[PDB]
Amino acid sequence: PHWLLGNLVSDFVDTFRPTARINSICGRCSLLPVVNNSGAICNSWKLDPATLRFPLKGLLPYDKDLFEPQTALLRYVLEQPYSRDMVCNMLGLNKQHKQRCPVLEDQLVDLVVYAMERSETEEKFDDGGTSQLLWQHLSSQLIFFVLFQFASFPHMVLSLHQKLAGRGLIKGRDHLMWVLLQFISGSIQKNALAD
Amino acid sequence: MDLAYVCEWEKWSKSTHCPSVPLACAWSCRNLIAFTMDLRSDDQDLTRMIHILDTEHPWDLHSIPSEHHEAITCLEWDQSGSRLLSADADGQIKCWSMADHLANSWESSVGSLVEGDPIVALSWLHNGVKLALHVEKSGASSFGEKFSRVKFSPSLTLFGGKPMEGWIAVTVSGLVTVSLLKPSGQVLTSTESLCRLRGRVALADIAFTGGGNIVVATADGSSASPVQFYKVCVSVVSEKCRIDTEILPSLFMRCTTDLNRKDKFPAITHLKFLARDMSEQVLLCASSQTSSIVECWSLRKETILKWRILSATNDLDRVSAVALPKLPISLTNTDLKVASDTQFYPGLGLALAFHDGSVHIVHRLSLQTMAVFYSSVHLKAMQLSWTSLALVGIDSHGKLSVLRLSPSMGHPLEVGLALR
Amino acid sequence: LSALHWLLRCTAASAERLREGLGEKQLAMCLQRLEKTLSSTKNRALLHIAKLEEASSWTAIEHSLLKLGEILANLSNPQLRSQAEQCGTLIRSIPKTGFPTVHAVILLEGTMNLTGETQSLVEQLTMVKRMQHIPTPLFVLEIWKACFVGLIESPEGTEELKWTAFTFLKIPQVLVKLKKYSDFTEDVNCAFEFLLKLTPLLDKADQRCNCDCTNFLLQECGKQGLLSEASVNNLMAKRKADREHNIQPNIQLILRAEPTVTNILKTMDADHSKSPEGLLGVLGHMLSGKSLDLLLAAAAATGKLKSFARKFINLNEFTTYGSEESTKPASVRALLFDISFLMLCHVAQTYGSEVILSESRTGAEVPFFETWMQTCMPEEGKILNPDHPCFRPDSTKVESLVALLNNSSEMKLVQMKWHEACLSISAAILEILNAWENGVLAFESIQKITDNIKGKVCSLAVCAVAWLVAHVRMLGLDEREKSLQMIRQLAGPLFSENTLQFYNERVVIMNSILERMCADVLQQTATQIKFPDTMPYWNLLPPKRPIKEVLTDIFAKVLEKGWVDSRSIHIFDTLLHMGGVYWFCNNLIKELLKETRKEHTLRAVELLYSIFCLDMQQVTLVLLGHILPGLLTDSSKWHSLMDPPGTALAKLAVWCALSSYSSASTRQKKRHREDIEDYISLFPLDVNMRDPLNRVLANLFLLISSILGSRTAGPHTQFVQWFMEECVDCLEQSVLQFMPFTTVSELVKVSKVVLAITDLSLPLGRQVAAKAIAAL
Amino acid sequence: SIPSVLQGEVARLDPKFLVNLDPSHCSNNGTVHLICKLDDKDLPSVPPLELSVPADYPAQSPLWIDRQWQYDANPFLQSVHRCMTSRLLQLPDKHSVTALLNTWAQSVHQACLSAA
Repeated sequence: PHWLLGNLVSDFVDTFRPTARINSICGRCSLLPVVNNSGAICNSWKLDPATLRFPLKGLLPYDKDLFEPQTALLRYVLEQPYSRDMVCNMLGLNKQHKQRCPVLEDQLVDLVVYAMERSETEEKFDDGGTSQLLWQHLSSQLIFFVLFQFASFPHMVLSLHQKLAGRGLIKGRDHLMWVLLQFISGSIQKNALAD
Repeated sequence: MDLAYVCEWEKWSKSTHCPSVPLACAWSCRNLIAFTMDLRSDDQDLTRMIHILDTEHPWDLHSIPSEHHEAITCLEWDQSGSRLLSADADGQIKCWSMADHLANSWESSVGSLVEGDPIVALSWLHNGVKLALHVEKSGASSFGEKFSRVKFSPSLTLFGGKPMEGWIAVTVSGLVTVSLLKPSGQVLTSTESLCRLRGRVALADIAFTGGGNIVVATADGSSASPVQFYKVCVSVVSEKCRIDTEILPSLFMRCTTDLNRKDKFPAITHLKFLARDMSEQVLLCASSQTSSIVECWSLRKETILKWRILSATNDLDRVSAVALPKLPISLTNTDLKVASDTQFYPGLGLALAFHDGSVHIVHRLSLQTMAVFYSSVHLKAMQLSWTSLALVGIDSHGKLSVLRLSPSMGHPLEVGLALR
Repeated sequence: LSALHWLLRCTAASAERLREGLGEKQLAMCLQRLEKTLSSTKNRALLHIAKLEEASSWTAIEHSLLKLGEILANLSNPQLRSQAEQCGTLIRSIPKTGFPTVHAVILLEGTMNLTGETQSLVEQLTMVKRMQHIPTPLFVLEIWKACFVGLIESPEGTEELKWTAFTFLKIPQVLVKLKKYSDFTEDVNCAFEFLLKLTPLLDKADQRCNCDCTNFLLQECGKQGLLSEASVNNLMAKRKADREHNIQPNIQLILRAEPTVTNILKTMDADHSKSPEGLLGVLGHMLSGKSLDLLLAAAAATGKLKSFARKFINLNEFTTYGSEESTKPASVRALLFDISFLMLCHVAQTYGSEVILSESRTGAEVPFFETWMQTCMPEEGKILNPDHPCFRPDSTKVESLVALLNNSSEMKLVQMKWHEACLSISAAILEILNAWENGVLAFESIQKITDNIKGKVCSLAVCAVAWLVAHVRMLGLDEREKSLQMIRQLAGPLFSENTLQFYNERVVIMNSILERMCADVLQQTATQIKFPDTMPYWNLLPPKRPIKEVLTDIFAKVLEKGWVDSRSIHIFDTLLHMGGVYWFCNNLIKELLKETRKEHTLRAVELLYSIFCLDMQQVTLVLLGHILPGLLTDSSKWHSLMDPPGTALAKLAVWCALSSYSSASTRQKKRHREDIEDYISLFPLDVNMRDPLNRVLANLFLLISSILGSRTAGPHTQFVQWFMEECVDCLEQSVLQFMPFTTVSELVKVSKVVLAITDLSLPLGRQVAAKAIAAL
Repeated sequence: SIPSVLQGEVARLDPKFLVNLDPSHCSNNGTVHLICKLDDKDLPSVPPLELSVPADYPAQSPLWIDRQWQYDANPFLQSVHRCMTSRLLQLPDKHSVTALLNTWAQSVHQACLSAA
């Protein structure tokens, strides 16, 4: 607040702490759905497409985690197979209109670097070992989200370049190149080469 | 030459009991002066305010209350006119940008910090655009012949032809720091010593070269010690900045080998490259308590590279401020001839204020005085304009004055030449 | 005074009624008015100025006080008896720890200028003793403790020699001049018993000196006359009793080597009656291990380094030219040139260059070594111009010299005029370098020329390496590679089988000189020449860390120890040279002002005075001119003028002002000679008054009067009150000569002692005192 | 030294008032400071009153240095002080010195009448 009001306003908002405490589903950050492709989305899991925050009723002083971007929920849903329509129903994507949704793009990049880390752990003790399954699902999911311009290719690639830094992530770079080959081979003729 | 206006503070002068501080001044490409002054009334933050003065405005002076805990050393506009870098003693480079595209609301979200070390030189990185003006083609009826781009390379190109924007600052220790602004809001910083022998850098300056190398000159003020030179190369290695320095040929200074009375002028007081992107010529200014000498040096090769002197003044008063021109003239021999014949003198002048009232506009190459303006108290900061027809200057009082310099320096021209 | 007497009589009568009674609140109220009157500073000052006019009523006051104290002390109260004790102490008030500053001043003078005169040190120590009022036993104890601690912490090598010479030869002369310039034997004997309690310090010292260094101290202070002989003998008995629970040590060598310094002066005035072979024998005994260093440490600690340098310089001038000779005599004269030159370079590199200078040469006949050292030898703050006119003497002689070096062995040493040769080597190796850069000379001929230089006479290698260091310092990075090889051959291991005499010792001294010449250039590029610690305090800063972190870490460690090390003194010197005075003083005062404890603030101030004694004068100009007006004028800043740091800061400012008024390192001398500033323009001001310190003091007192006179009293007003109070208390009598006379009126408008001390108490002086103290 | 407007005021005052300069306080500088008095058989003896006249005295109002502690310790001086602060609030702006002195004398008179 302003330095002249000060305590007079701040303590006032603190007395609205119990009301906000009434109107909070406890453990809402750690509750996760079971992804069904059926549609008819329950509106509990909808996030804000601008900032990945839960949409909150009122202007109360809610608990400090409810003002954070819910990346855990979105990463859990993107890691599941056939969670294509559910991510659109969460982030309000519509497919009649292309938008370049940025937080979706950053979450997809971080999903790629997480797959690269988990491929660089060993990937050789267990041949299947959930790694190549993850890379196949990443291929399919990322093809859809870059193809309809909900995310964009070159910003994704150069942000991916900025992440692959200081971890020396090199054991499964062939998989990452394969996924990029899926995008390029899918859409080289539609866009200019400078992309 | 002439005085257009003199803008003074009202009743807010008479700084008492606290001594003066050096001032900064910066004229942008758009006509906005950013400058600091020693107001010193009921607070020392009145010496930490950055005044923005639109030069057509009668008296509307905006006053950014910068949160600089020590005194502001350097101010520096962008290559455009849209951002302003300000750095003080004890680190803390702040990058002010406009708020809601108003020239009256500035706010800095981005900055660097090398704590405790005073920033002594500060510069934006070069974006690779450089053009040259051919005065002998003034009638040539096509703008491609008059102004032509000169194939300059930007330091740190990133994935395309596009330069990164960022700054490089040089501290009073040997430290140099580069901060690179991403197209996103991210900023990468790196500091590294200039050479392994860490030593005092009391004066410093930054030029750029073709090839994307920064060339930073250091001096420790003693005027009998060498003015050392370093080549800095910036790179981005795996998402982080990386600085590679290399020693260049240093120079000593004449008036120390004079051997008649060499002990005079014991302080180098100004070190300036002749223009940023003109890294081969250097203007130095040795000074005693009363007198001074400016000198121009050049790197020219034959030891392959070796600093040789061009010219020097005879003896002056103590130089209080120095302003170098910004108009990028083409500087070769035919253009010197035609700019002497048709008396075009906008890009060939430096201004030298003195500790009496006088101001001398002096030649670039052989420092012979072209004009003299007697103030009728000294200019503590001067800055020429981007077309170099007017010079702004802050005095040893609250007074801020704008002088117009005629393009032929007072020699009368027929009307067709002045028109041209 | 009469009302105080009536109040004392009221307490006496009411206490008598209390004794007869045993609610008697009359005693409580009487004592309350006593403490309420006497608690004010106005009233106690008024009683003190009332003292003078009415003598012998004070006697009745104190006798009534004594009877009051008896009758109250018999019938004590849980609260009133403490009150009566407090009021008794107040009426009497009307008419420790260690001392880190003496410690750090002694350790500073030991570390930086051993060769300084004792009078400056005695003046500084008497100053410190008068600022903070130090008893004499604790003072001399801090001197001895500082000396021994600095000896223990010294690195092995020549610094241990300098510290042994500093304790055993410089400090007794300091105590002698203190005995002159002030019952000293009883105090120094007390301090010696104080010291002899500290057995672990003395045993650590004894392990380093490998003898009973306290025995040598007590015999030395007996010789100087600080101590009586009975005191010396019972102190040595105590020390032996506490101690019970083939090479000579360095202390015996130094104490016997100082008379050899005097007698070597008096015998080599005359060139051993012009016998140069005797000179060669004596100087060859000198270059035998550590003997030169012992003589120099004794001569430096005892003030005779200047005469020693004059003697070797005059010997050098005598052996410059060539007398008419055959082969053998000239081969003695060139060796005399080498020994005198190499020992003079070693002196100038160790004890500074200013002992080599003549300081007045009537006539033009300055010697060869003085000009060579002036224009051609690298020092710490001196970088040399390789194309100065000093390095380009001729073109005639230099071709004769390159033909001389390419002839074979000199064979022509019978007449060389060695000053001309040594001045010409720079041009000679310049032409050699140009020949090698073109390619016209092979590497193998370069080896021949370097052998002809370094073989017969070693000083030629030093002159060549000096020019090579200047020339490599000017060059770029890629252009250096050839010239460094020249140093690798000039500073290489020995050329053999044609050496004159004493070759290995000249090689050892020359390797030390070339280390200290090349070190900076070989730091710029990572190059190891690997000559054989001899540079113990060199390159101390970390390579990349910003320099405020260095400053705050060293000041934190100096506070948590409580004294300043030798290494800490060297880093503080390099930071003062590097970041400048303003940055240094401002950051140390910031680190003061974020302390919150009384104990740590007082210790920090007592250390910071000694740290600022690197350049006291410039630090006072920055402190009283830039830091204090910026703290007093800024409205946001003066919350930092908190009481526990604020009283300490006011103390440090007044100690700095007094010590700068009453009135030191070579970097600081060079930098203040560099500095240009107009203090008339900096302080416009609305004795000389063109001396800048008078200008800063006048400006500061104008600021103080303006702060005291204004409204809005806050912490800054408490600061200027404290500043004026310690100006009063610290003075003997003058810094206060610059005070404006309106401050006399205003200071008792804001309250007291600044009038009752300043008046000097004449009968008319009471009238002005009582006028000012009563009237707010 | 003293601005001549104040000499003009003091030279024209009634002989009730006895205005003199304070021995204490800065003198011969911007603002000036006065300790007045009051002599009148009708009025009672009262605390002396302290005035702080600014430099550039006309076009601004002088200030009455308040001393609450001596206007305690009596009911009568309390009434003097209350009535004086009341008439001070009633005063127009940029008043003179004589307006302050006359409100002081009228305040003393009202505090005599209200008491009896």
